[PDB]
Amino acid sequence: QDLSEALKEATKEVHIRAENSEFMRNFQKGQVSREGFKLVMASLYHIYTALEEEIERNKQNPVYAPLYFPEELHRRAALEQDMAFWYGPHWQEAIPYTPATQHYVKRLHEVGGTHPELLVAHAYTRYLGDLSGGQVLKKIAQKAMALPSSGEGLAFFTFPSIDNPTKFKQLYRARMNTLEMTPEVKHRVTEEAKTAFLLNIELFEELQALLTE
Ligand code: HEM
Repeated sequence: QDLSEALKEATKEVHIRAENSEFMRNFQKGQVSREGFKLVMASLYHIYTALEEEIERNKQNPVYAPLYFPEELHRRAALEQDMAFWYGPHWQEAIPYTPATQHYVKRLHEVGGTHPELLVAHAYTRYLGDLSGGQVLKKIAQKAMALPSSGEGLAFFTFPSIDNPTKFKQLYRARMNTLEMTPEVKHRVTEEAKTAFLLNIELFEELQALLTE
């Protein structure tokens, strides 16, 4: 079975659970406030910073290199622009770093440092979702919070180097199917992608609790 298919199949159930997290339900209904959106985007700042450090560390390693797409995909610079927008010029010392965020970062550094054959699972889980449900969320966010079509405060959701997300995802899936693959790597990559989904779910549960507290 091709990796791209194995990953879709492995993560389709936990996807359902993630897209139905209370924080995401509320977001999809349009009940997302500046407070909640700041907390999530700050958390993503730390998450993508770690992920993309680890991508940089492993950019020439063949277990990842075919998916090395900084210009098209990487989010840290976008998130920096969003953090300055939402939190102002001293955002670096204002932004929160929640425990669930720390836990996600920790696993990212474990994977990138010790299990880099699994890094594809973490890239898959975040980037392909940003090009899918993230595009739906971006539109809801604009409407709910009165964010301008010019893009300020939603740089994260904007991919100026991708003309067509549908086509890019197809290319990405096909490239995933070029990685060197054995039954062990395939089993473990799919497992790690389920873990990646759970780390996201836990983050959303945490952020919802922080907002409700
Ligand atoms: C309200 C929240 C969300 C909605 C509405 C949403 C919606 C979607 C939709 C319609 C697709 C299919 C795209 C296609 O076939 O090209 C998709 C795929 C994906 N989503 Fe989400 N999603 C949401 C949350 C999540 C979250 C929390 C994650 C992970 C953190 C995630 C990760 C993915 C991934 C990795 C894919 C690609 C699946 C594949 O083709 O193998 N999504 N999502």
